[PDB]
Amino acid sequence: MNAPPAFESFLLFEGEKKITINKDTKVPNACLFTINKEDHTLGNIIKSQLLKDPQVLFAGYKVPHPLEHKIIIRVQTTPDYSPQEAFTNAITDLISELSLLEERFRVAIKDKQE
Amino acid sequence: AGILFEDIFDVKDIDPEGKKFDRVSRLHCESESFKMDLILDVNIQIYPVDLGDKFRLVIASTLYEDGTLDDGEYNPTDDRPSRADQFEYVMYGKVYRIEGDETSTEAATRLSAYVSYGGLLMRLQGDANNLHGFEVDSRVYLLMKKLA
Amino acid sequence: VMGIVQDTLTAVRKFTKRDVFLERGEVMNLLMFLSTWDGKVPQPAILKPRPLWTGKQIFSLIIPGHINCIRTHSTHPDDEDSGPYKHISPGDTKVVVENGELIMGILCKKSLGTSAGSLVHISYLEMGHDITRLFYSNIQTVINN
Amino acid sequence: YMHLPQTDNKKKIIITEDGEFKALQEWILETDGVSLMRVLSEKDVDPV
Amino acid sequence: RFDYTNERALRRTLQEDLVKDVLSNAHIQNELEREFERMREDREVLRVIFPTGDSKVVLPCNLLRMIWNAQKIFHINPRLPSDLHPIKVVEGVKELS
Repeated sequence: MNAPPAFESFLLFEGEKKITINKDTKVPNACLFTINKEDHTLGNIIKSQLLKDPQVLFAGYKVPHPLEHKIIIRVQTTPDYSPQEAFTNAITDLISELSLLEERFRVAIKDKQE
Repeated sequence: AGILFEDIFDVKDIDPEGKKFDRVSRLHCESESFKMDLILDVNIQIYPVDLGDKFRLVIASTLYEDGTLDDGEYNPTDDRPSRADQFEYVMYGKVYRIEGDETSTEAATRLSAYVSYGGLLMRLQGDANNLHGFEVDSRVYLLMKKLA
Repeated sequence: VMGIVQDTLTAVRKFTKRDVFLERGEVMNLLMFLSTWDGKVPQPAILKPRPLWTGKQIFSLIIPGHINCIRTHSTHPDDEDSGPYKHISPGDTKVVVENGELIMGILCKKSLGTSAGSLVHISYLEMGHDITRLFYSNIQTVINN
Repeated sequence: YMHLPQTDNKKKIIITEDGEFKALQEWILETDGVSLMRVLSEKDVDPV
Repeated sequence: RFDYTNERALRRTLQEDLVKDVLSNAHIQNELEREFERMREDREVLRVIFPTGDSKVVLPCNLLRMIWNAQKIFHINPRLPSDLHPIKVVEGVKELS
């Protein structure tokens, strides 16, 4: 009766945004990203990539509830480096990593194929 | 210079009561000069240790060696003051009790200080003249390094 | 009558042992699941060679306000109290909570369970009732994760 | 039945000259049935 | 009892302004003796009411925990002497009661 539609797990119906920004007030230079209609597949990547940055203090993510398809990521940087720019830099480094991985996988497959 | 205790120690017993915990061992040590019995708990997998090993212990209120208080926050990017990083294995916690041999009328002759580093404890027996630096409910650091 | 029970309580025990340690990222992940966290990562119990947090320190973050509690673990050897090492407890018994920070000892039914003078009992009697609710929720969430 | 108690509830407890309580074992009698009035009336039976 | 004949332990526990007034001003001494006598007859009443030495009893406020909270909230150092006149405690507890 109440089983949610399967497509709901990733689609965005009209009335919500993919990203919303919230400035945490507890500690200065902190942000609370609220990526929507995603899951651990992205949260783990984002946490791992952010944690590698030398100039970011805190980085983590949580799903508020497994049934609700939402994730919250908190990032705290030094007082000279906005969290939004850290997020963007992490994403760009990620894109470069995945493009390089795809290219090298192509090379490996071509080499294996005679 | 913020150093609350300077002494060289030697370890005789790795764990007299047995291997209670896998990754922790209770070192029993005494000094060479001050004659100060020392009990201490130390991570093993992170930092190997065996019998007959000579090290020098240091306990300071701050690692900055400038007198300025740290206020107890984690800041890996604040390495500018060149904290006491010479020593090889560092741990951090607060003292919680200070027993002694005080009588009703006589001042203490031997002061025993207990400290808790998030579970890993010590016991520092010795003369009161060597332990007056400690004050109950005060944050302190532990410092370690091997000697030839 | 409220009490930590099932996976949380056993996981609390295995999380409060001395042997347990946490890397940086694990500590960030655990702190994320808290709700009353002030937002300041506490100083790690271990600095060099690499930062390791102790589970007792995270639990100390979980405790609200400034609670003062003293309870004995289930497997407390009766000989410890009379003999030396009374306040050292080589078996890590004799749970002591000072200024709302966990100092030593593993937690079990006799400390977080449905028992008189339990840690949750003192939390209710001292801080209030809302803070106790936050305490319960924080314990369950962080220990599960 | 005749048996020395072990639990402190039924054991003789009194104030010593030093003021410290001392766990003193004294014989007690448990009887099936009740004849409480005559039992109290009987000699060498503590009425207290 | 709160003995004060030796006077050196009392010096260690308290401050000089306090110990000078305690070793003199015999009204204070008599007040402490009266408190001890009240405590003695209190102990007698406890022994009468509670046989079997059952010292476990249910009361509203956990006094030991309250004192511990006071200690670790005001950072009181047990080693150093305190500044707390015993008569202050006497009329304090009386007024509270």
